[PDB]
Amino acid sequence: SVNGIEVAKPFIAATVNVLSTMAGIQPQPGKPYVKKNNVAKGDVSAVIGITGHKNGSISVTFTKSCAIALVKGMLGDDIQDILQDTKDAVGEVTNMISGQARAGLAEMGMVFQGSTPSVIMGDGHTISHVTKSPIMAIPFLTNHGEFTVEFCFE
Amino acid sequence: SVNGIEVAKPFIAATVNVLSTMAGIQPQPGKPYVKKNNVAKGDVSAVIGITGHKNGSISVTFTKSCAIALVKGMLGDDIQDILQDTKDAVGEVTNMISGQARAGLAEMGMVFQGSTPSVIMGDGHTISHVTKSPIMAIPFLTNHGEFTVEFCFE
Repeated sequence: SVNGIEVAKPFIAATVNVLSTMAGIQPQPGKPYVKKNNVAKGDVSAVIGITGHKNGSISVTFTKSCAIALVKGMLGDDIQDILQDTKDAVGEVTNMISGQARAGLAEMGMVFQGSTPSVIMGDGHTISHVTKSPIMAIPFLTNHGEFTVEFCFE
Repeated sequence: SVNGIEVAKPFIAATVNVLSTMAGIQPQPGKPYVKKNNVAKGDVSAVIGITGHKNGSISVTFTKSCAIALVKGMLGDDIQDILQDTKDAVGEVTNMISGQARAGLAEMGMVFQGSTPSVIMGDGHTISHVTKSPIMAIPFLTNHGEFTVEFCFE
């Protein structure tokens, strides 16, 4: 269910595949939507820049409880460096969501290259993509909290 | 002066040109350096993903006082929406630093495409590029505070 937003499909598929395979977490998407100057607010995020004929961004923003559970699912309970691990894990998950979503977008006729991820930490920080276009956001729920996937291009 | 880091040159030139022309601010670079898992900490940042044969990131992270003065220099004292203005201004400055630096890097034989910027807000947030390569950082000073420019590719 994509609320009329066809580009949400590759993101939902990518997000579910990556979290299920890498972390054993089956995330539940909420309603996709588009909004000018949409802002995501959370505790740990990652941002990837995408380029091509059209240019933009992909980001994933997690609540702290959601990210902690993600990292535990990915690495196990044998984790000593929670800080660097949370960074590397969120970065890796975002990188694979970008990879699989862009594979799907390319099948839909939109070819994008992707950068490496930048991880943002800080409780209650905001991510604001600066673009002329509306920004797509899809909230997801897990048993341990929420995260939001965003995508835009111009 | 680049502390043996040749890629710092296009960033210093870009940073000084953009701040001088757009804001009337002449920023003073400190010592460029490279470090694995370097982290930038600040109050307002922007991140751009870069792509090509090599892939990575460009970011600029400002202290709050530095960003406020930047926005005043760019827009004047007739500014009512300081929040959206700070976002658009930091995004624009970062986009032009990316543009001019990449023009310089391409002259040095490294061709990168750049994404649109993502603005991060939150006092004391951190930016952690996730890459196998060391990350270049260059601190800059202005009369109203500090900001750090980062660049990496793999």
